Amino acid sequence: YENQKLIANQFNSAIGKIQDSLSSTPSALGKLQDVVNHNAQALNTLVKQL
Amino acid sequence: TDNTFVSGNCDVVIGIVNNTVYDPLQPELDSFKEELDKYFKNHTSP
Amino acid sequence: TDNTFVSGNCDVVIGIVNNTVYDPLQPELDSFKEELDKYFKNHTSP
Ligand SMILES: *[C@@H]1O[C@H](CO)[C@@H](O[C@@H]2O[C@H](CO)[C@@H](O[C@@H]3O[C@H](CO)[C@@H](O)[C@H](O)[C@@H]3O)[C@H](O)[C@H]2NC(C)=O)[C@H](O)[C@H]1NC(C)=O
Ligand SMILES: *[C@@H]1O[C@H](CO)[C@@H](O[C@@H]2O[C@H](CO)[C@@H](O)[C@H](O)[C@H]2NC(C)=O)[C@H](O)[C@H]1NC(C)=O
Ligand SMILES: *[C@@H]1O[C@H](CO)[C@@H](O)[C@H](O)[C@H]1NC(C)=O
Ligand SMILES: *[C@@H]1O[C@H](CO)[C@@H](O)[C@H](O)[C@H]1NC(C)=O
Repeated sequence: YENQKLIANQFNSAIGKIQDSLSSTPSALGKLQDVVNHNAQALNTLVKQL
Repeated sequence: TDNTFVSGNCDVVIGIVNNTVYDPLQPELDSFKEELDKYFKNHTSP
Repeated sequence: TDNTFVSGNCDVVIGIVNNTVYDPLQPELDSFKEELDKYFKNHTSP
């Protein structure tokens, strides 16, 4: 309470950097990028053996 | 005042309201002040 | 006193230092029990 103006200002500043850093590092979503890469490529080599 | 704890003045908390904090040591003491002031009236009676 | 609790004497703890403990009952007493001593002199002194 004695620091809520500071705490509310610091939280919104920290949550604003999430919107920038997610669209900065490319491999941030690499955890979800390779779950669709592995399934599509194994699908690709499945039809490549026909 | 034992259920609560204090910190600083009341000019910094947003949304603070006005109420009375009941000190429990006072009415045991202040009723004893009434007996003591009666005793001090008894002390100055003769 | 409301921030500290006691257990035994002060010779067995390694590294204990010397300081006083501000008892909050005393300002509620030394502003009022000493006020009785002034009321004692209301009749005894003259
Ligand atoms: C905190 O304060 C206390 C005071 O209560 C200090 O205790 C004092 O400790 C010294 C240690 O040398 C005592 O001196 C010795 O006393 C014995 C008798 O008990 C005597 O035979 C020796 O020749 C010597 O004079 C001193 O008496 C004692 N104070 C009291 C009132 O008994 C304690 O050392 C302090 N601690 C710190 C960390 O400052
Ligand atoms: C709680 O009580 C205090 C004590 O009166 C109020 O503080 C005063 O409020 C008046 C407004 O009516 C001001 O003119 C004074 O300058 C204030 N004094 C101080 C020392 O702050 C306070 O407003 C009350 N709280 C509420 C919510 O009414
Ligand atoms: C801390 O350790 C040093 C080195 O052993 C020693 O001289 C000192 O007395 C110790 N401090 C306390 C409070 O025991
Ligand atoms: C002494 O007692 C009288 C009444 O008993 C009182 O009016 C007076 O104020 C007292 N003296 C002091 C110094 O309080």
